[PDB]
Amino acid sequence: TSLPSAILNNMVTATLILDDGLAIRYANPAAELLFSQSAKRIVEQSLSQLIQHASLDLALLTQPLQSGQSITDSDVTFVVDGRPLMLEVTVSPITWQRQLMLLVEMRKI
Amino acid sequence: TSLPSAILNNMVTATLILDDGLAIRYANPAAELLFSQSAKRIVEQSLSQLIQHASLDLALLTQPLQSGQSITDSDVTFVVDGRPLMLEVTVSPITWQRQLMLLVEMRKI
Repeated sequence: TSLPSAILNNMVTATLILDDGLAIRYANPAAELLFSQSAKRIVEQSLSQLIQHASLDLALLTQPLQSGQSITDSDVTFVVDGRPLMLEVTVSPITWQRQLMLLVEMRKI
Repeated sequence: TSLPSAILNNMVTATLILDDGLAIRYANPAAELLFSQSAKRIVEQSLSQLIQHASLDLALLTQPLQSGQSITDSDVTFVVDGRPLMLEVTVSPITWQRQLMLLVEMRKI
């Protein structure tokens, strides 16, 4: 009903919120589509349950929580249920309900 | 206060909502930063007040409202207050309060 929800629900950019144990706490429709799995299904999965192999800059997982900095990797491969998804990924810190989490934005490249 | 607002406010992706006359009706902090102008300042401007010259696929402006399709152009130049910003841009339809508008997502390339 809100405009921010409407934006999240219609944007092309895939968005996930991960907690610092890498559990998925939020996904938008673009993320559902990207991972070919319902939101009911992807939420509360560990990221490693969703992605079986990753080629990435490890700083994406660490630096946002520590430096406060967004980190972008323009050459990520996530292997998902058999197939490589080639992605640009940005990870940013997001404090949600006084808890520091990771905001993950992804686009196919 | 809401999680969707928090996501919009912390994401790296610049987001604008334009009405079908190309007036800016919403911008997130990433968009404010990209255009080097406050939200109080960019909202209700015409897009052509913000950008003085554009190199783009015109379909970005038309097809979302007509076909319902998202359109992506990976080689956009927007000339803003003198300097070219080189961007990948996606435009998608978004029905807000029964009104069809354009959701514009942008990232520096």
